[PDB]
Amino acid sequence: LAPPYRVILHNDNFNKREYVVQVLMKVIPGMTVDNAVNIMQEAHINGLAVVIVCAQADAEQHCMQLRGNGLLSSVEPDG
Amino acid sequence: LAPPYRVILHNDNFNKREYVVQVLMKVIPGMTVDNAVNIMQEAHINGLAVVIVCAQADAEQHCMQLRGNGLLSSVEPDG
Repeated sequence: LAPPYRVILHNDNFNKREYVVQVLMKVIPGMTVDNAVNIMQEAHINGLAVVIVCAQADAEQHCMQLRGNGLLSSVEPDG
Repeated sequence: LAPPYRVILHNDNFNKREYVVQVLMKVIPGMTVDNAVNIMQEAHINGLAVVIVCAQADAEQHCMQLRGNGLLSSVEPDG
């Protein structure tokens, strides 16, 4: 199977913390409100936070819906 | 000032949640118990978590301090 990739969430200064959480659970399979608030907290604290690690194609897709809902997210290889 | 590097905390199946939190508080400058539990939570759920973003030399130091206290840690460039 395919290499693992990291979906990165970078701080954004436009959408507010609650919507961020809304998006995370909206697009990410298995995403809880508990996990999403941590991600927001950690991305806001460090500038970036790991959203999920998944096969590359699945990662690219979830990164797409994130960007399309207005959040700034990057993909990088899990290494 | 210096280019940013990431100190990464990886999940492992040996350390206890509370121990992970104590180590983070011990070695990482400025670390709150609130931030530490978040980092531990995020590595546990996602497989890895960003501990701190700092200069390369400092990132290496903290990664080594983590490893010496029994945790799985890597350093990488913030990009």
